[PDB]
Amino acid sequence: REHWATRLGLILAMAGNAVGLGNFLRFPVQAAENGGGAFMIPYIIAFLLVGIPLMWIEWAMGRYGGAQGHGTTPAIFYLLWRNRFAKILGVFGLWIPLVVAIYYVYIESWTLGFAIKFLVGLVPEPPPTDPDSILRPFKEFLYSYIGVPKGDEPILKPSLFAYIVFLITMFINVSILIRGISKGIERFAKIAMPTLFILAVFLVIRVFLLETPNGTAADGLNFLWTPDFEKLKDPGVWIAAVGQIFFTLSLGFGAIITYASYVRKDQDIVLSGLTAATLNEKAEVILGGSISIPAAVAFFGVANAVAIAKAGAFNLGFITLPAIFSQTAGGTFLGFLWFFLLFFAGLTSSIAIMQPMIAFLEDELKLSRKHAVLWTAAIVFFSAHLVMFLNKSLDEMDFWAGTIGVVFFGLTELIIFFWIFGADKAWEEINRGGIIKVPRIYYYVMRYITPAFLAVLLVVWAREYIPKIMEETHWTVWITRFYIIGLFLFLTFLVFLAERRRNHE
Ligand SMILES: CCCCCCCCO[C@@H]1O[C@H](CO)[C@@H](O)[C@H](O)[C@H]1O
Ligand code: NA
Ligand code: NA
Repeated sequence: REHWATRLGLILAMAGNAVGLGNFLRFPVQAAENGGGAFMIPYIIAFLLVGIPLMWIEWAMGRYGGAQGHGTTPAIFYLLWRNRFAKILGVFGLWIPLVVAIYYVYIESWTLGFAIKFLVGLVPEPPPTDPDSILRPFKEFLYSYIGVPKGDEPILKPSLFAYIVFLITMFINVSILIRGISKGIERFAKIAMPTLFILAVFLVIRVFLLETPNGTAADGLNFLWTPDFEKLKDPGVWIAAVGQIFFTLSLGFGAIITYASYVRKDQDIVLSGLTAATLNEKAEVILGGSISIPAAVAFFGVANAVAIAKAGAFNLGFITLPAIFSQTAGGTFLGFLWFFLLFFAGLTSSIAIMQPMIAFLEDELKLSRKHAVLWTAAIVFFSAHLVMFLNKSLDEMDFWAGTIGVVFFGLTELIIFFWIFGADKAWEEINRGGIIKVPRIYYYVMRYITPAFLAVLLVVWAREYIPKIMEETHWTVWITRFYIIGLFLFLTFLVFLAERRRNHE
């Protein structure tokens, strides 16, 4: 089995797994939609009661499985709980990252396309003033790129450039993954994460210099970091905070587990896992939190910035920020640096969420790495045409896999590892080889607080929010639901074939 070559490479690869589009695009929108500082108290508590403990649990499960030649949850769940229902539940550890990859890599390809166009200066020129006259050319730029519907049909028509850039993006992902763990993912992380950190710090510094008649970047930081204890009673904020914690740390994707399956059986995971988790949170709240929101607040004020965040999920990062930059000398190049930052953040995450399918084809069906990578890329590239051409298919996949799925799977993996496998056996496995020990209080958190916290979350979610999404959406949501359900059945069939191959061997 491949292993990570160095401790630093392991940490930077895991940090690149975590640090992605969720830090720089998702977190600012989630925080702004939910009152800024009102969002941060639940967010911090969720990190301490969910993020950290599940990170350690996923590192432990992966290292445990890797020592027996298994890096994905169908086999690992079965090692922890010899029961054919364990293999079936483990399919979600292939399905969730595959479904997320199907729309994550496409969004990633937008950042590359925008980076290219901004580098070469093929960008809108606002009029030499009214905010709408500045924002509209950049809204039109995005809408022409992804092909937003101009009539009533729920149909997208991406530009030829966007389609080609998606092929290029897929090719870049493949060229890293096909070289493997140490010579591919690890080597790239050592280059990408330093670059990513420098670009982000430079953009924060540039954004901190923004000042208009409507405010300063400081006004944005006060909005994000000022507690509002009245919102501690709103379940929606807690739901939003925990969902972001899952998404930003790659928890419930089966991806941390697969990466940790390449950690040597004796090697520490307590300190390594905490460091990767801590690096992501720094990149999230310090870097991601200090670029988009302060820039938007400085130019428009809190109320307009909040409304911009609510209007869309891509408004802030693809329309508003480049528009703001356009009003400053060298703003087109700053836009390039922003989208180049997003691309590297995205790329280091998309190789991580495609590796589980690769590891399954290698570990369980005994495919060569070459064939495993090429077939995985083929499945993602083909399936992505649904997200490219059907309006709101992206949203449907992000909900079932990237929102509900991750939380459900995090509770599932905790119950399997800490209740069924055994809390004391799980606790020993986490701490074995640790440079540090997990604090004893966290044994009680993992066994009792974390599962109850999530169970309550999922119940209030399913009762007071989800029904709207099962009765109000447009009929085309069933196209995406049908397809991703078919993907689950396809992956279940592959697990079945892996069973019969081991039976026959
Ligand atoms: C979910 C499945 C999505 C497949 C969408 C592929 C649609 C390709 O679209 C085709 O592109 C042509 C290029 O000449 C255009 O004339 C038309 O839009 C269509 O014929
Ligand atoms: Na993240
Ligand atoms: Na990343």
